Amino acid sequence: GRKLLTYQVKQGDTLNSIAADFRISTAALLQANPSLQAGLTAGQSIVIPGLPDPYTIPYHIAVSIGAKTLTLSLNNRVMKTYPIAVGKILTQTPTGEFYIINRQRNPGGPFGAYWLSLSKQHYGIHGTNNPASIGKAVSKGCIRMHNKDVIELASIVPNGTRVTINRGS
Repeated sequence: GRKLLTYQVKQGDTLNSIAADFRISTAALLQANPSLQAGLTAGQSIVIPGLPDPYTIPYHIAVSIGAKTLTLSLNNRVMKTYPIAVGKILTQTPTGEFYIINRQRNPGGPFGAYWLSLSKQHYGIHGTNNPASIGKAVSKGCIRMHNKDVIELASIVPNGTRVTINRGS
């Protein structure tokens, strides 16, 4: 067996939402969790195929809303911290504990040499071509970084790494 990343359902989650959120297939999420098709359960752990275990990962990321920052730690111990951007969509969760689902290396467009996808659709870490929006709070746009920084995380941390969206202070 493989060490994969789990999800704990909230009351009224959707199979196809989580397959949109983790950029997976509901057919694969049903493949990993035959219970989902039948119905959903709040607090039900459902796994994400293709996405490994965050607790095998040596790094941890802390996203501070109140600061607009991204902390790259190693074994909980901070290595670095990169500036990032937060849209009003992240402001919703005061705990925002999430996980990098997978990555998209240089798309080509302004998406900041990379698009590292998060466990929630709008919760996502990517680069930009307008760096002066970095460190800032934006209307909706998801957590933007700088190109060399979004490529850092992309080379340093693997998928499954936990990105903690904290309102902070």
